[PDB]
Amino acid sequence: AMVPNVVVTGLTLVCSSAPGPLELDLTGDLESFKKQSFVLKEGVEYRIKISFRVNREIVSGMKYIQHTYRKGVKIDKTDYMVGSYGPRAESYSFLTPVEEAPKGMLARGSYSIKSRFTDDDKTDHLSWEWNLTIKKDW
Repeated sequence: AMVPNVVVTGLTLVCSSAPGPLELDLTGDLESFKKQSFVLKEGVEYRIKISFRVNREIVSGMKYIQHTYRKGVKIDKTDYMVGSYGPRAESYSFLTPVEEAPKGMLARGSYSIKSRFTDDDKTDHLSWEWNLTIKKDW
């Protein structure tokens, strides 16, 4: 502090067919997201974008982890290797591969995501929880 070396600042669902913005400001109140949700139309393509800042020194083996739950039941875990980053003025962005929202009536509904940004020292750069609601339409 009071400027940390690593600051995780945002999550964006990058989705060209979405009618509005799908952004979590991660510098604010993280708890607020648990009673909120991003709506995605079933079957649409999107990426998850993590925005973060490195301010003073090199960090190795940065890693993004998402655990997906449905009705409080864990259904999946995915780990994404972000890499080694040096300090820079401009924020960095990490994009996951393109994936598709679930599709079909049985796969619709609400999902919760537990996200974590870490490194090879297992530093908790940020941990947060957010929701996805899969719908027939926007």
